[PDB]
Amino acid sequence: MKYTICNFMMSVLGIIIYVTDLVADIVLTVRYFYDGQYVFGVLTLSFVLCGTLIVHCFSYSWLKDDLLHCLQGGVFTRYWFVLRTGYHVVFKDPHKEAIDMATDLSMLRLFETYLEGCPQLILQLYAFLERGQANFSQYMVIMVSCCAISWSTVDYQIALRKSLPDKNLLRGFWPKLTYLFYKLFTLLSWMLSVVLLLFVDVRTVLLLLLFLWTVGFIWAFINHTQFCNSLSMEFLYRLVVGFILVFTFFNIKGQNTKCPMSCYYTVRVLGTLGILTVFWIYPLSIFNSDYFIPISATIVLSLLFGIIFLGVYYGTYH
Amino acid sequence: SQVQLVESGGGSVQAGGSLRLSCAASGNIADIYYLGWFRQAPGKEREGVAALITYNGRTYYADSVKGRFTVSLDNAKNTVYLQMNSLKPEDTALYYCAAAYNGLIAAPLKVTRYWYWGQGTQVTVS
Repeated sequence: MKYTICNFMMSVLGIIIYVTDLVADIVLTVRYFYDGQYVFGVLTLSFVLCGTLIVHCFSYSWLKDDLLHCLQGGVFTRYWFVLRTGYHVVFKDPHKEAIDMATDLSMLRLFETYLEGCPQLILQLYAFLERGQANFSQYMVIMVSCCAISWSTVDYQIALRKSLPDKNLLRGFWPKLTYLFYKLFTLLSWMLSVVLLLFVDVRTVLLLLLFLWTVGFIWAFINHTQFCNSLSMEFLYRLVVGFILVFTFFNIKGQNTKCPMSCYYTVRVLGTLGILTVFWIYPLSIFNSDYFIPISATIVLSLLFGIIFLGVYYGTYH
Repeated sequence: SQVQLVESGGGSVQAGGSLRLSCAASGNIADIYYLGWFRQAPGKEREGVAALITYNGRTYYADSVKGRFTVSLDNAKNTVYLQMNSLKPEDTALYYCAAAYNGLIAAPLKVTRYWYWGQGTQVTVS
């Protein structure tokens, strides 16, 4: 609670993930226009353009509430302040400001991550399965985004541990690894499921997103989510958090009793495996049958692993 | 690139005649599953015309050119050959040959499927 040295390495680790994530996106997008792949390049740059814009809009609202140049005064201006004090922390109630301001930045990175880690991983992995082998540049973004997803998720768990003392049993290295592999495996199963459908009909998957997106948006209304003050920001916050629910569940408002997660996943298990039954019972000549078996194997085994990890975490801590 | 594809045999030939093309893959082609050909002329995008599977040899074709193209592979020279008979005026286009590593999608006619390409040769029909 005093912003020890140990979590300082956790904070500084962000940039060597963040700036590498940022430089990977810009170096990769121009490469697509350099090789002629205009569609992927412009669309992968759309995420980073929208990714930094969404957090900046939240950044301005948070900065204005706590308080042309201000337009570009976003995450970089916020991030420099904490390390300016953080460097003094290594040098030697500033502790209250340091911990509260850092954990505020951490959450904004999560929405910056899961709006750039998960949805952007789709395009690259969709452009890797299609072309077979891919190259080094695409492997860079996939690994760093996986690192970004891994780093942000565990960082959120640390924030949950320190924000409130209710989860005192969360202490230990085992909860860190179990919940981390919960995202990395459950997402991978659902991502690989969306990718497989994406080859069949692009339009159906995109329209399927709207139905799932609006359900998450409506789900914000029923829970009466409230974290921003501006009425326009309130509309935006339910939009962005609703989009995340399509990829994974996050227990909005932290006041539930495991009931909504069971409903969200009891349809996930039937939805994901139900898709596999469609392909197995109704074979498709479009997809090569040689490599379709390991993909069909890894989509179900990873999902089986994901629900298994859930029992360990909730069944012994929650 | 690990390998370089070389295109040759292009030239000028009268309508209804015959002409042969060769595409040579210099290097390691052990992991190459699909390789084929394309047609490209100004005013239109690339579309697949012919392709084959290195493992078996089943020559997938296009309905527009089905029953006409003659695509054969010779592993002795590590190359592929293409044969024309009774040309049509719209055949005038750039012919490129390209390969692709084995993946998941099985449709070697899509332009975005193949990984790396070659320079190509100009061919015209009179």
